[PDB]
Amino acid sequence: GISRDSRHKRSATGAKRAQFRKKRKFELGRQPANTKIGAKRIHSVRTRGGNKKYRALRIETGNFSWASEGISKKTRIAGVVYHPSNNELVRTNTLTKAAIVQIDATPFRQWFEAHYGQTRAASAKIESSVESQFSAGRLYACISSRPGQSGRCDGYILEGEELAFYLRRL
Amino acid sequence: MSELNALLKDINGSLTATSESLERLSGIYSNSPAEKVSLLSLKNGSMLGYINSLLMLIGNRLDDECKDPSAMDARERSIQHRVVLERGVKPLEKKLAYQLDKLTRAYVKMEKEYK
Amino acid sequence: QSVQRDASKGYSILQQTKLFDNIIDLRIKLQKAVIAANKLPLTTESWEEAKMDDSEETKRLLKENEKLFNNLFNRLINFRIKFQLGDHITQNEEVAKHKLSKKRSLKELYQETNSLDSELKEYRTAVLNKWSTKVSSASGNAALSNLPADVQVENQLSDMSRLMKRTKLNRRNITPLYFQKDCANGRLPELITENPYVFDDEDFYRVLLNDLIDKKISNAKASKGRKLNYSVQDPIANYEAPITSGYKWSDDQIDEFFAGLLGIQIF
Amino acid sequence: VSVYQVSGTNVSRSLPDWIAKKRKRQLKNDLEYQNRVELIQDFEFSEASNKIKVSRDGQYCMATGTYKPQIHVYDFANLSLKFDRHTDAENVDFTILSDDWTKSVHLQNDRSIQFQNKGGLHYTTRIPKFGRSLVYNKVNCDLYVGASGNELYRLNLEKGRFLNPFKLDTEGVNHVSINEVNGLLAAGTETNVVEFWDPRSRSRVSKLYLENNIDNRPFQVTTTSFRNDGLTFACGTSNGYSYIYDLRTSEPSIIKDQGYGFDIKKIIWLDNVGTENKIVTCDKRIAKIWDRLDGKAYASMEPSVDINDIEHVPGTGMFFTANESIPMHTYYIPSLGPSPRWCSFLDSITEELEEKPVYSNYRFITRDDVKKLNLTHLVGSRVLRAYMHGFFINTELYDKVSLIA
Amino acid sequence: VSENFLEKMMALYVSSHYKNSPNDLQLMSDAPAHKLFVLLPPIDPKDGGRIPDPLCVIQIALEGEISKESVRNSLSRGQRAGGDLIPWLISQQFQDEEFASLSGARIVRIATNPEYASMGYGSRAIELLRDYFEGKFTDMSEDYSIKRVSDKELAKTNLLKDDVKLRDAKTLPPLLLKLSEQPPHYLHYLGVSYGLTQSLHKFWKNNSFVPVYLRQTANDLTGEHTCVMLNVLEGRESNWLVEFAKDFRKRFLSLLSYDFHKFTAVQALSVIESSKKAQDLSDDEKHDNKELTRTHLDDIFSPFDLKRLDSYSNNLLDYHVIGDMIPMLALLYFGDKMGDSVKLSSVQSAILLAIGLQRKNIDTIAKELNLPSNQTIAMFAKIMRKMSQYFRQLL
Repeated sequence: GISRDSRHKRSATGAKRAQFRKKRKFELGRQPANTKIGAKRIHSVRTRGGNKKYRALRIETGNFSWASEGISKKTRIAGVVYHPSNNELVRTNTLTKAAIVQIDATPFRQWFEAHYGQTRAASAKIESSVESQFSAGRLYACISSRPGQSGRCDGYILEGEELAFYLRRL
Repeated sequence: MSELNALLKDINGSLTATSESLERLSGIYSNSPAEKVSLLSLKNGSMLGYINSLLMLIGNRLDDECKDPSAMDARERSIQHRVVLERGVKPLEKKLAYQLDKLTRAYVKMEKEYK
Repeated sequence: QSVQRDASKGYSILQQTKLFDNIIDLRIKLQKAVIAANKLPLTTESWEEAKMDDSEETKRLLKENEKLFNNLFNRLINFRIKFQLGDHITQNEEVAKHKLSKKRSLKELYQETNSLDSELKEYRTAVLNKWSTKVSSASGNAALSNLPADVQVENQLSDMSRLMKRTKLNRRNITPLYFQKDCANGRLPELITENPYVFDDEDFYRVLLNDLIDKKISNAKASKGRKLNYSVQDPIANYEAPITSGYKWSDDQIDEFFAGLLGIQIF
Repeated sequence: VSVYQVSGTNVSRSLPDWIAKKRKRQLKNDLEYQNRVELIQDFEFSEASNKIKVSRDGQYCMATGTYKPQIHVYDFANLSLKFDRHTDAENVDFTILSDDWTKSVHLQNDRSIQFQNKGGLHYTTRIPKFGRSLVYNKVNCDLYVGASGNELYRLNLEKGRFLNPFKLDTEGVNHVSINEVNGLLAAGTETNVVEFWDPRSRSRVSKLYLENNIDNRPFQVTTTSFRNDGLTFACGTSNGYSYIYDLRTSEPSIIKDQGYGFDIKKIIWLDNVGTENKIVTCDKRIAKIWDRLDGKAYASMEPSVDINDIEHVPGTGMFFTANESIPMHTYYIPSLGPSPRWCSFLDSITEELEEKPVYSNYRFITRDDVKKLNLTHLVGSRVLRAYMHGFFINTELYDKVSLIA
Repeated sequence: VSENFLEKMMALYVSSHYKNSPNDLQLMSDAPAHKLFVLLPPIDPKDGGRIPDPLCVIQIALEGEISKESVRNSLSRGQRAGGDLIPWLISQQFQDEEFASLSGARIVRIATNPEYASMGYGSRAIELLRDYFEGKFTDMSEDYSIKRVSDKELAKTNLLKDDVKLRDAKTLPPLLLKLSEQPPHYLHYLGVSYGLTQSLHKFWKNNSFVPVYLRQTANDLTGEHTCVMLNVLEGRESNWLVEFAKDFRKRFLSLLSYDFHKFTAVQALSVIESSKKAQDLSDDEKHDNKELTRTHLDDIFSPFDLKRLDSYSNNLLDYHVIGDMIPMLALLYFGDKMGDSVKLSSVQSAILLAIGLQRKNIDTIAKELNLPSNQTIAMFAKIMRKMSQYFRQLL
């Protein structure tokens, strides 16, 4: 039923074009994948060609990357906090790309103690806000993957002016 | 720091707290023609006697000389007020509880309407 | 007028609860003092043995302890005198005002406690017998004619010895300072677990706290359709038909309930 | 009281269902597979269900799914899937206008309302702002749709036109419900208030401020329902507390705690079945049946997966619970009433049912709350009993302690 | 004013009754045992004392305190004295002398505004009325007799000059009295006499009354059976009610076949529950139901009968083969001899009661309960299976 054909729209002049032809299979769309936090739950989608797309209907874990330190760890996703496109995705805790989520900081905390031996010092120094978040127990991260296409919720921890701007918006 | 020093200090602060709360208690009473219920009033008058007996027992406990250490006089008075609350006043309140609650319920409703 | 009288009594009843609840708060604060008091040294020698540990510091605290206690036990008597006066418990207005005006020593204050107790003792006999009569007649016990409260109070009071032993019970297992030393030296004649010198009113204390806690609980732009368009829509026109019978309740009854929603001498 | 689960997932909570299908080909040999019994064939969405309701006839059951967003319409007479129709988005709510399955209204998650006849989608209309609930007043032929905005939008199917919206003091409408005998349209806003509206007139009959003495955390109403008698009323708070208000007086008759701190997703007034004084409260994890007058729990139905919505087949013991799992669970409480007509021989086979059996009785407290309440000293005492990451306590003791704090 | 109020009372009073007679007015006015109670809405202070319409009116008749010698002497003569209905009936049916000596008040009539029926006002009035006699409405603030015409005044008045006037208002007491002002009479029980209907029985069952008697002969005018229901106030002896409630329960179970076969299965069941609630009122364990003994079982049922029972549970028999045993099984279960081991749902209890005691055919139950015959038999077999298992356990 969903279609991407541009024939139905009005012409640039504003004329109402007539229905040229029936809907074709090569111009289809599929229903959105409202990823919500919960037990992992994905089903494959057989797309054009032999390719396959994974639909992340539900997901609770993701690989998140600390870019400044250039490390990546698998962490649980606590909950959505702020989403730029629409707010009501925040209310229902829906996951999509560019959504800001709160992730458990425990693996990063353990790794940091392992690598730096601190709860040498100048390198260990990190932004004040990130240390405050570590104290809190949850880290603000931005999802970089597209859960409705690849079935993953990979992303990275907010840092610097990213963190400043999003904290202001919060 | 001697064990007695800790006890004196613990008594010292506890007594000081007793002073502030009593001063607040006196002020609230002074703020409070509305007719005061006799039985419930006696309950308060009875209990203030009980607290008075407790303090005068403590005073005997504070006294270094300790002439009457078992503190029969303070202990007897504490019994006197205790029995009145437990055995005399308390059964009457339960038998009067329903009408007391109803009367109080009437006021809070009216005060809401005025507000 | 009658509603106003009921309201005023309802008002008056409340402060008695609030005033009582405050007195509970007074007892709660004093609970630490009573526990510390029972632990204190029991004899002059133990008190002397206690003082030597920190002579200067103990001397300072003992002086401070005397002052605040005397100021307190002064203050309680003043409030008690005022309370018994305002509630008409004491009828001699002039004497009460004189007592408030004059400062009192410890012995004089001890004397006043006896006078206040005696005034209360007479008041209890009148009030308890008064209310016992009211309740029994209300219950029909007068029509029936369970002992009167004033008589009940005396019977328990006559049984002082059992009340004597209940307090001596050391439920808390409090051990006074240098208690073992005084026992070894035969300085504690009464003893020569129930300890006469230790006072335990925790059972009464626990009942009061339970009563306080329970009372609290009982009291407790147009694009995308973002602008509304009221123009008729043919596909949904006449999608369904109304029921002519109407709501189950009559229109009158419905109106009355909505109005009330969420709130000769005849009388 | 005995509770029998007729249809549902039988695996443990930790082990997810899709593995069960993978194991199932390995478990074809086991006698349990041959002996396992399901009433309605294909009584399952691909990944999960959202909302399930039974038609007035009692002949048809309707549901909505996660992916692809589908609308199954089960026929009881044939114990089968009569038809499944796809949609363009997920469903937040729907109501079956006609007595049968024939005619229905769906509020999707894209601010759209869809009208579906037998053949298929009939017409689509889009309300000005996002919708959250839906109700139909049959007498006036008006469709009332809750909205994230202050306006409570009103749509008239008979005249086929939006009429003037009802303005509400606060912005947000989580649920709407209509008193059948009266017609009061109780709107449950995000703040602790329910705005009761006369439908015939356009007025605010009153507003009811909910109060929770135990907790100071602000809470949101999530569900409202009226009893068929017409005078009693219900509410569900975001803190997990359900209330029963008698409309004539503002004070709450009872404040029962489910205890898990999870919102109250639906409330069903079990008047018809028998022993009318029973009310069902549903949470994310547990649903409990308790008497409306005394507050004593009767029986509780705990599935091993989150409950999205529950519904009661009228005049029977069957309980349909829409879950977040592939099968849609069915519950039969024999004590309440007889089994439905279409499950004639369900009674005979009662023994082979699982007969699933503390947890519904007590309240659940997390570790953090224990520190907040300074109940740490009781850790390890008989007062507090453990299960997953929190301890259980008696509801009265919790209310005793929380007030103290 | 009193005339205006009197009419409003009679309007509410007469409205409930099908065909009232004028004589009851005299009974209300003259009879010393009768007192009138009125439930009034909240009075607005702004009304200036305007009489509010009565929402519920209760007429109670005080009864009891009969001398034991009078009870024994008149019972031997079989003569009923005028008044004191409930004491006389209960004494006759139970042959107990103690109850007649007890004091009670009978609720002769209760009426509520028909438009406001079912709104819960009826349950409020009884609740307040019950609390009144228990003694809860005690006065909180620290006479109503009228001076009678003296013989001297009567002697000094001449027939021609006699000035017949309404009594002066100052002498008269107030028309409506707060409950606190006038003390209640000491009472042991409150009683009701009414024709058995489902709406009424539910109303009284909710108000903590207990059934003690049911008249076998249906009333000719109404077709209903008169029932006597009693309640014991707090702080009074309760054993006698418990003994009556049990014994009446035993009468009902056997009597269901003779004349109460017309009663619906649900209605008959509810009466049992109300009586059983009386047992719950007795916290004492002195009077408790006895579990059936092994010897008692053998007397009732032979070994072949038990084997016949078990085979049906295994579905190796036809239903007709166990038709003979259903009534005895019904008596044992509803008598509570079987104990906590066997419990049944509301529907199953209704089914067993019908075949067992009503002696109704299986198809008749299917229609009354709106179930198919197949399910009714299937549910019944489950009841038997529970019963067979218990006998196995006891053996």
